Amino acid sequence: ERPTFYRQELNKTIWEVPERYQNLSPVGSYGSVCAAFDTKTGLRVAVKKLSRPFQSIIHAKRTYRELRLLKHMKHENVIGLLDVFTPARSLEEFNDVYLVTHLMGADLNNIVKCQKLTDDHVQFLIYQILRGLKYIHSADIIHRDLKPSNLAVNEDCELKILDFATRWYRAPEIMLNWMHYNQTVDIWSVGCIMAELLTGRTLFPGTDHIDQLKLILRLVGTPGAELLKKISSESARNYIQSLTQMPKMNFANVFIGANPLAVDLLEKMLVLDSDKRITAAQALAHAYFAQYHDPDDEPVADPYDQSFESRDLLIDEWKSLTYDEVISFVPPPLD
Ligand SMILES: Nc1ccc2c(NC3CC3)nc(-c3ccccc3)nc2c1
Ligand SMILES: O=C(Nc1ccccc1)c1cccnc1
Repeated sequence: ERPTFYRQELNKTIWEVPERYQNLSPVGSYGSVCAAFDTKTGLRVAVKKLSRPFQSIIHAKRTYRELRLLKHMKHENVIGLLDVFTPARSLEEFNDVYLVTHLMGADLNNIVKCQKLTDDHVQFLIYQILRGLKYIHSADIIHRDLKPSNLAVNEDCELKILDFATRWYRAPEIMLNWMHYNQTVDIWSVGCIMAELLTGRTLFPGTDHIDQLKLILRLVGTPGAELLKKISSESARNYIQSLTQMPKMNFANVFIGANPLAVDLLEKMLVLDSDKRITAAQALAHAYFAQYHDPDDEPVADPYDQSFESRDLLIDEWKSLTYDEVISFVPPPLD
């Protein structure tokens, strides 16, 4: 039996949500999100209505992707799905997708864009990012877009990773347009984020992709022989070979007065060579997180089937696949 939907118009768009969700109140804008009271759980929630979810092949697949990813995430430091619904009674009329998650208090952009943080605070927030990242990465998922505005924190300092300049946090292999980057592109982002929390300033505020690399190389130094031998694009190789050789900065001179353990972790995160960059699992056991690290409570994820990413299908097939996933959704445990 379907719940009772009620209809209302919120600013620019119509919303049709079960009666269970009350006091919809826009929080901003892929789609738009409202804060709501959820009568069944007693919780404040975020309800996102996807805009034009099935309007092109790209939208339809993206819609499918978002639903698949959210349904999979079950970890304290990663956003999870409370609910997913459509007002449609059948596939034929299936046109709208709404997703429901915990309402989070603020993003990390806010916490930093107002005050500097304590070292104890950065410890706990970086710890939590790494713990969520271990989990995400263990599923062979790469976030790819980690930045302060994608990290939600509530008043208790509890942190969750979500997906809602990017270039400022982006690993240099991606800047250089490498096709074969790994999971540690996210570690690079975590490094830029941590640096920003410790100093109150964007570590690498590039105006564009070239400026961005210039700023990066200025701290980390131009690639040595060992890394240059791994660069398969000639114009890329010859770009970095054509710049003036920059030496590696000592990070203790750069992050002066910061906890030396934090400086050390940063040294291990902000490595040009992605093969030598610390992983999330490794970083968790770094001395800097001594007061939080518990090797028996840093879980990995169930295997995640992303074989769909390589499929080329019709809009109606992505739509049908999305509908299946709506239908089979099992709400998480209440306790
Ligand atoms: N094992 C690795 C480690 C780092 C790499 C990297 N990093 C860029 C210097 C920052 N870039 C590239 C690459 C190859 C072809 C075209 C564009 C980029 N490959 C890398 C392979
Ligand atoms: O974007 C948010 N939640 C959300 C994320 C993905 C799907 C549905 C909802 C959000 C917004 C503001 C506070 N907390 C979560």
